Amino acid sequence: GGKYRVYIDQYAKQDYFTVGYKGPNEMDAGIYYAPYVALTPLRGSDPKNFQP
Amino acid sequence: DVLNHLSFQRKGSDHFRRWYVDSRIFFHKIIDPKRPKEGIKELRRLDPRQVQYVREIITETEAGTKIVKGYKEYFIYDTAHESYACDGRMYEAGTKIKIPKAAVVYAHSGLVDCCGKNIIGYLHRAVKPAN
Amino acid sequence: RQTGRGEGNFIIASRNVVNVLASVDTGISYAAQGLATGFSTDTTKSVFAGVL
Repeated sequence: GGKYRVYIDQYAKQDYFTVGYKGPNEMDAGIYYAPYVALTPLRGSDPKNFQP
Repeated sequence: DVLNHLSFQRKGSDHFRRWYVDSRIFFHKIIDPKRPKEGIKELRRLDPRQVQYVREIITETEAGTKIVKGYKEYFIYDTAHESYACDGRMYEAGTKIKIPKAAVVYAHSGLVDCCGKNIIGYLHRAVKPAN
Repeated sequence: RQTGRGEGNFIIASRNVVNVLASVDTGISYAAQGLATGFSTDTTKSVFAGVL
């Protein structure tokens, strides 16, 4: 109804719902994720058999 | 101001040449933005091989989406493995920067391959015999 | 009845008694229920929920 966002937990163990809250202020969320490094690739091969 | 921004009087030949050869030219667009009205400034030509054109459809109908597919048509630009004809050095890092369509000045040729939207060079015709 | 000064015109109530109003049509009608939108049910922005 424009009041609450609706999302699905595709791995829900049984059946249930949870209500959360997040304010306009990103800090005001209860729970937060705070990355400083992500998805950085590593590439080479091992000379013992030269497999990648 | 624009042709001066591009230093046309000294570089128009270089910009055109790169474009002809590569068939795509892009420049980073400058804005203040606190006083955005005064923000246009000399722009930064971006390198081919560091830039990609990306569009997405966000809308849906039955048995396929047939409504306002606005596409957005934005760009991705990065540095990363800057080493080929020049032996470069860098450490490992993620990149993939998304740039709004409005944020970049760009032109390209009308030359496209058999499928997709892969834009080819004016020299494409010459690759076979040149080699 | 007991005052002779006029009938009740305001209500102070628990959150539960407001949520129940916000979720329903309080006017004269057949039946009515859904999301709590008729009154503010929060306390964060106000105390005053609305006029019943």
